[PDB]
Amino acid sequence: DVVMTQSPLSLPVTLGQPASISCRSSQSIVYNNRYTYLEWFQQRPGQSPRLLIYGVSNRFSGVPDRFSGSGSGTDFTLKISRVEAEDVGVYYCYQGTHAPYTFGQGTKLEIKRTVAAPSVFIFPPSDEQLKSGTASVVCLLNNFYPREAKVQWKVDNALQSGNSQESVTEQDSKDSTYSLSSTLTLSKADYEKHKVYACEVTHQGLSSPVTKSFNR
Amino acid sequence: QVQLQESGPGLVKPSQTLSLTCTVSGYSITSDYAWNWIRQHPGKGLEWIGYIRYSGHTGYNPSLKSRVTISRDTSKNQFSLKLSSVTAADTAVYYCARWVDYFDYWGQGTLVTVSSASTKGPSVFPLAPSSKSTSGGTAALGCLVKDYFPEPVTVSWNSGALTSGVHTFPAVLQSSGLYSLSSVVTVPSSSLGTQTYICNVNHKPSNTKVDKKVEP
Repeated sequence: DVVMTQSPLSLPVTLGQPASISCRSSQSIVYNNRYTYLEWFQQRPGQSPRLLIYGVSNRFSGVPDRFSGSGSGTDFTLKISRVEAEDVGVYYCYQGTHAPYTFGQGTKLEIKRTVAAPSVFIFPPSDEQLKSGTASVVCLLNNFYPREAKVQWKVDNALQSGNSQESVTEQDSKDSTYSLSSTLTLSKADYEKHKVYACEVTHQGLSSPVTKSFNR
Repeated sequence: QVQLQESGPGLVKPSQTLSLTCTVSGYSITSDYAWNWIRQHPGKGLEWIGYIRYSGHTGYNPSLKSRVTISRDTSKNQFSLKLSSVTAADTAVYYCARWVDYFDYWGQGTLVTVSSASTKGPSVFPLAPSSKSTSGGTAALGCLVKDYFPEPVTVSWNSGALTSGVHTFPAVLQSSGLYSLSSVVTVPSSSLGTQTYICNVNHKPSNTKVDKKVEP
């Protein structure tokens, strides 16, 4: 089949700067020298893909004019003149010329921005969840950059491991920050056994690690 | 003014036949164009499945041809995909789309999980604003949505009224094979008691709809 290859796979871009994505097909995808069926789509998290460019160079109506596409033959390219926050997502090329029609593997556009420290919150388990036998304790890290954070749980000053899992949002389409939750899950049984429940966040935006905690 | 919408089962058991239907609004399947099915392996790229023309003719991706048929019901302006003898490799988000020389209009997509397990509605626990979130300017609160299968779950706040500051995290798998997620929101500390906050959770495969109100 025809193999569309994109490059780079992930593309860091300072907001307001340009960006370019290369898509290269393994064979020619020109139809008859008359026309070339190549599209560029943008896919935002949890959304269907959105058409950006058709026939290599034509911008689809509605698309901001800071998007452009070009190329010819086996080498094509998508360009954003000035990147804006909502541009964050994944971008695919597509060849409609030779069946089976195929997509690229996608290029993830990551927005670079200034370091931003997280606002940290800790949540003790609901009375309701407790009666039903389990205990989930939630540590929230809100609106921070970069993605890399280190959340360590300490129960009565004892470091946990293997009983918590993190989840992270995608870059916010407005401020380009992340949010993270770490949930510590314990049996109601193992929960009463201790009193101090601590969440200790280590991040670039913090000079010293921040700890939010409670007792019971 | 064109709208496409996919409908189908969110859950299908291995070796059964997967059946999806697309309902087109604002344009007639019979007029012109080719009507397509595309899927997206979770966390991965896109695969073209096949199309049905305005004429009823069809063409398929050879990788799936021996297991699929596409067909239409002109009197309902619907066209459908059927994927036979499914496995776990067929777990994907499935997209409906129109091809006018390019994919212009897409449907929203439905996730299809291929599993032997049974549907399981979620437990909903409040995330309680404790006194340190309170003493500062702003305070955090949310809903824990635990132990459900399959994906997806739908969370909103105050029936759509609250949107700003809302982070709904990606569902994480538990060692129990069941999904769990949190949805949280940032609100001005002063409005507690004054303003009531309810999270509206909807899990369709179990026909579950909870509306938990969060207070401290």
